[PDB]
Amino acid sequence: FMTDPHAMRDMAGRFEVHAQTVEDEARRMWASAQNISSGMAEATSLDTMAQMNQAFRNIVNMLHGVRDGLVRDANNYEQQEQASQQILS
Amino acid sequence: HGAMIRAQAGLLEAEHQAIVRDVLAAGACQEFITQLGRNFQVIYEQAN
Repeated sequence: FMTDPHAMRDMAGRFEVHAQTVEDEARRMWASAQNISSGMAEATSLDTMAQMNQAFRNIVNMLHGVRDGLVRDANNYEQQEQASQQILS
Repeated sequence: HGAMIRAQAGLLEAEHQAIVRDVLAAGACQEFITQLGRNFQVIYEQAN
């Protein structure tokens, strides 16, 4: 399968979906932390939010990273498959 | 609202578990899983 390019790209798609899903969850959690519809700052703390924002951003980058790498791997497998058939004209 | 935040965190962890399934399906990459874990755990912690 790390030999099947159509599959890697598919896998990339999945991780992209995961990335979208996390971004949307992070955005809903942001709103909830802020806690709004007069509501004063009895809501979620400033330092915890920063931890969260950071954790979310890490997760999204890692997810983007796996996507990117799979896409690059597919591209790399095709480039070499193609180069191989040429050498054997 | 503290209820919403707990429900969201529960949903976040389902998503984390969903991700682990895909990672496994995409067979020294045990660090990806560990780091992934850490960050979700941090989010989960701060929301209980």
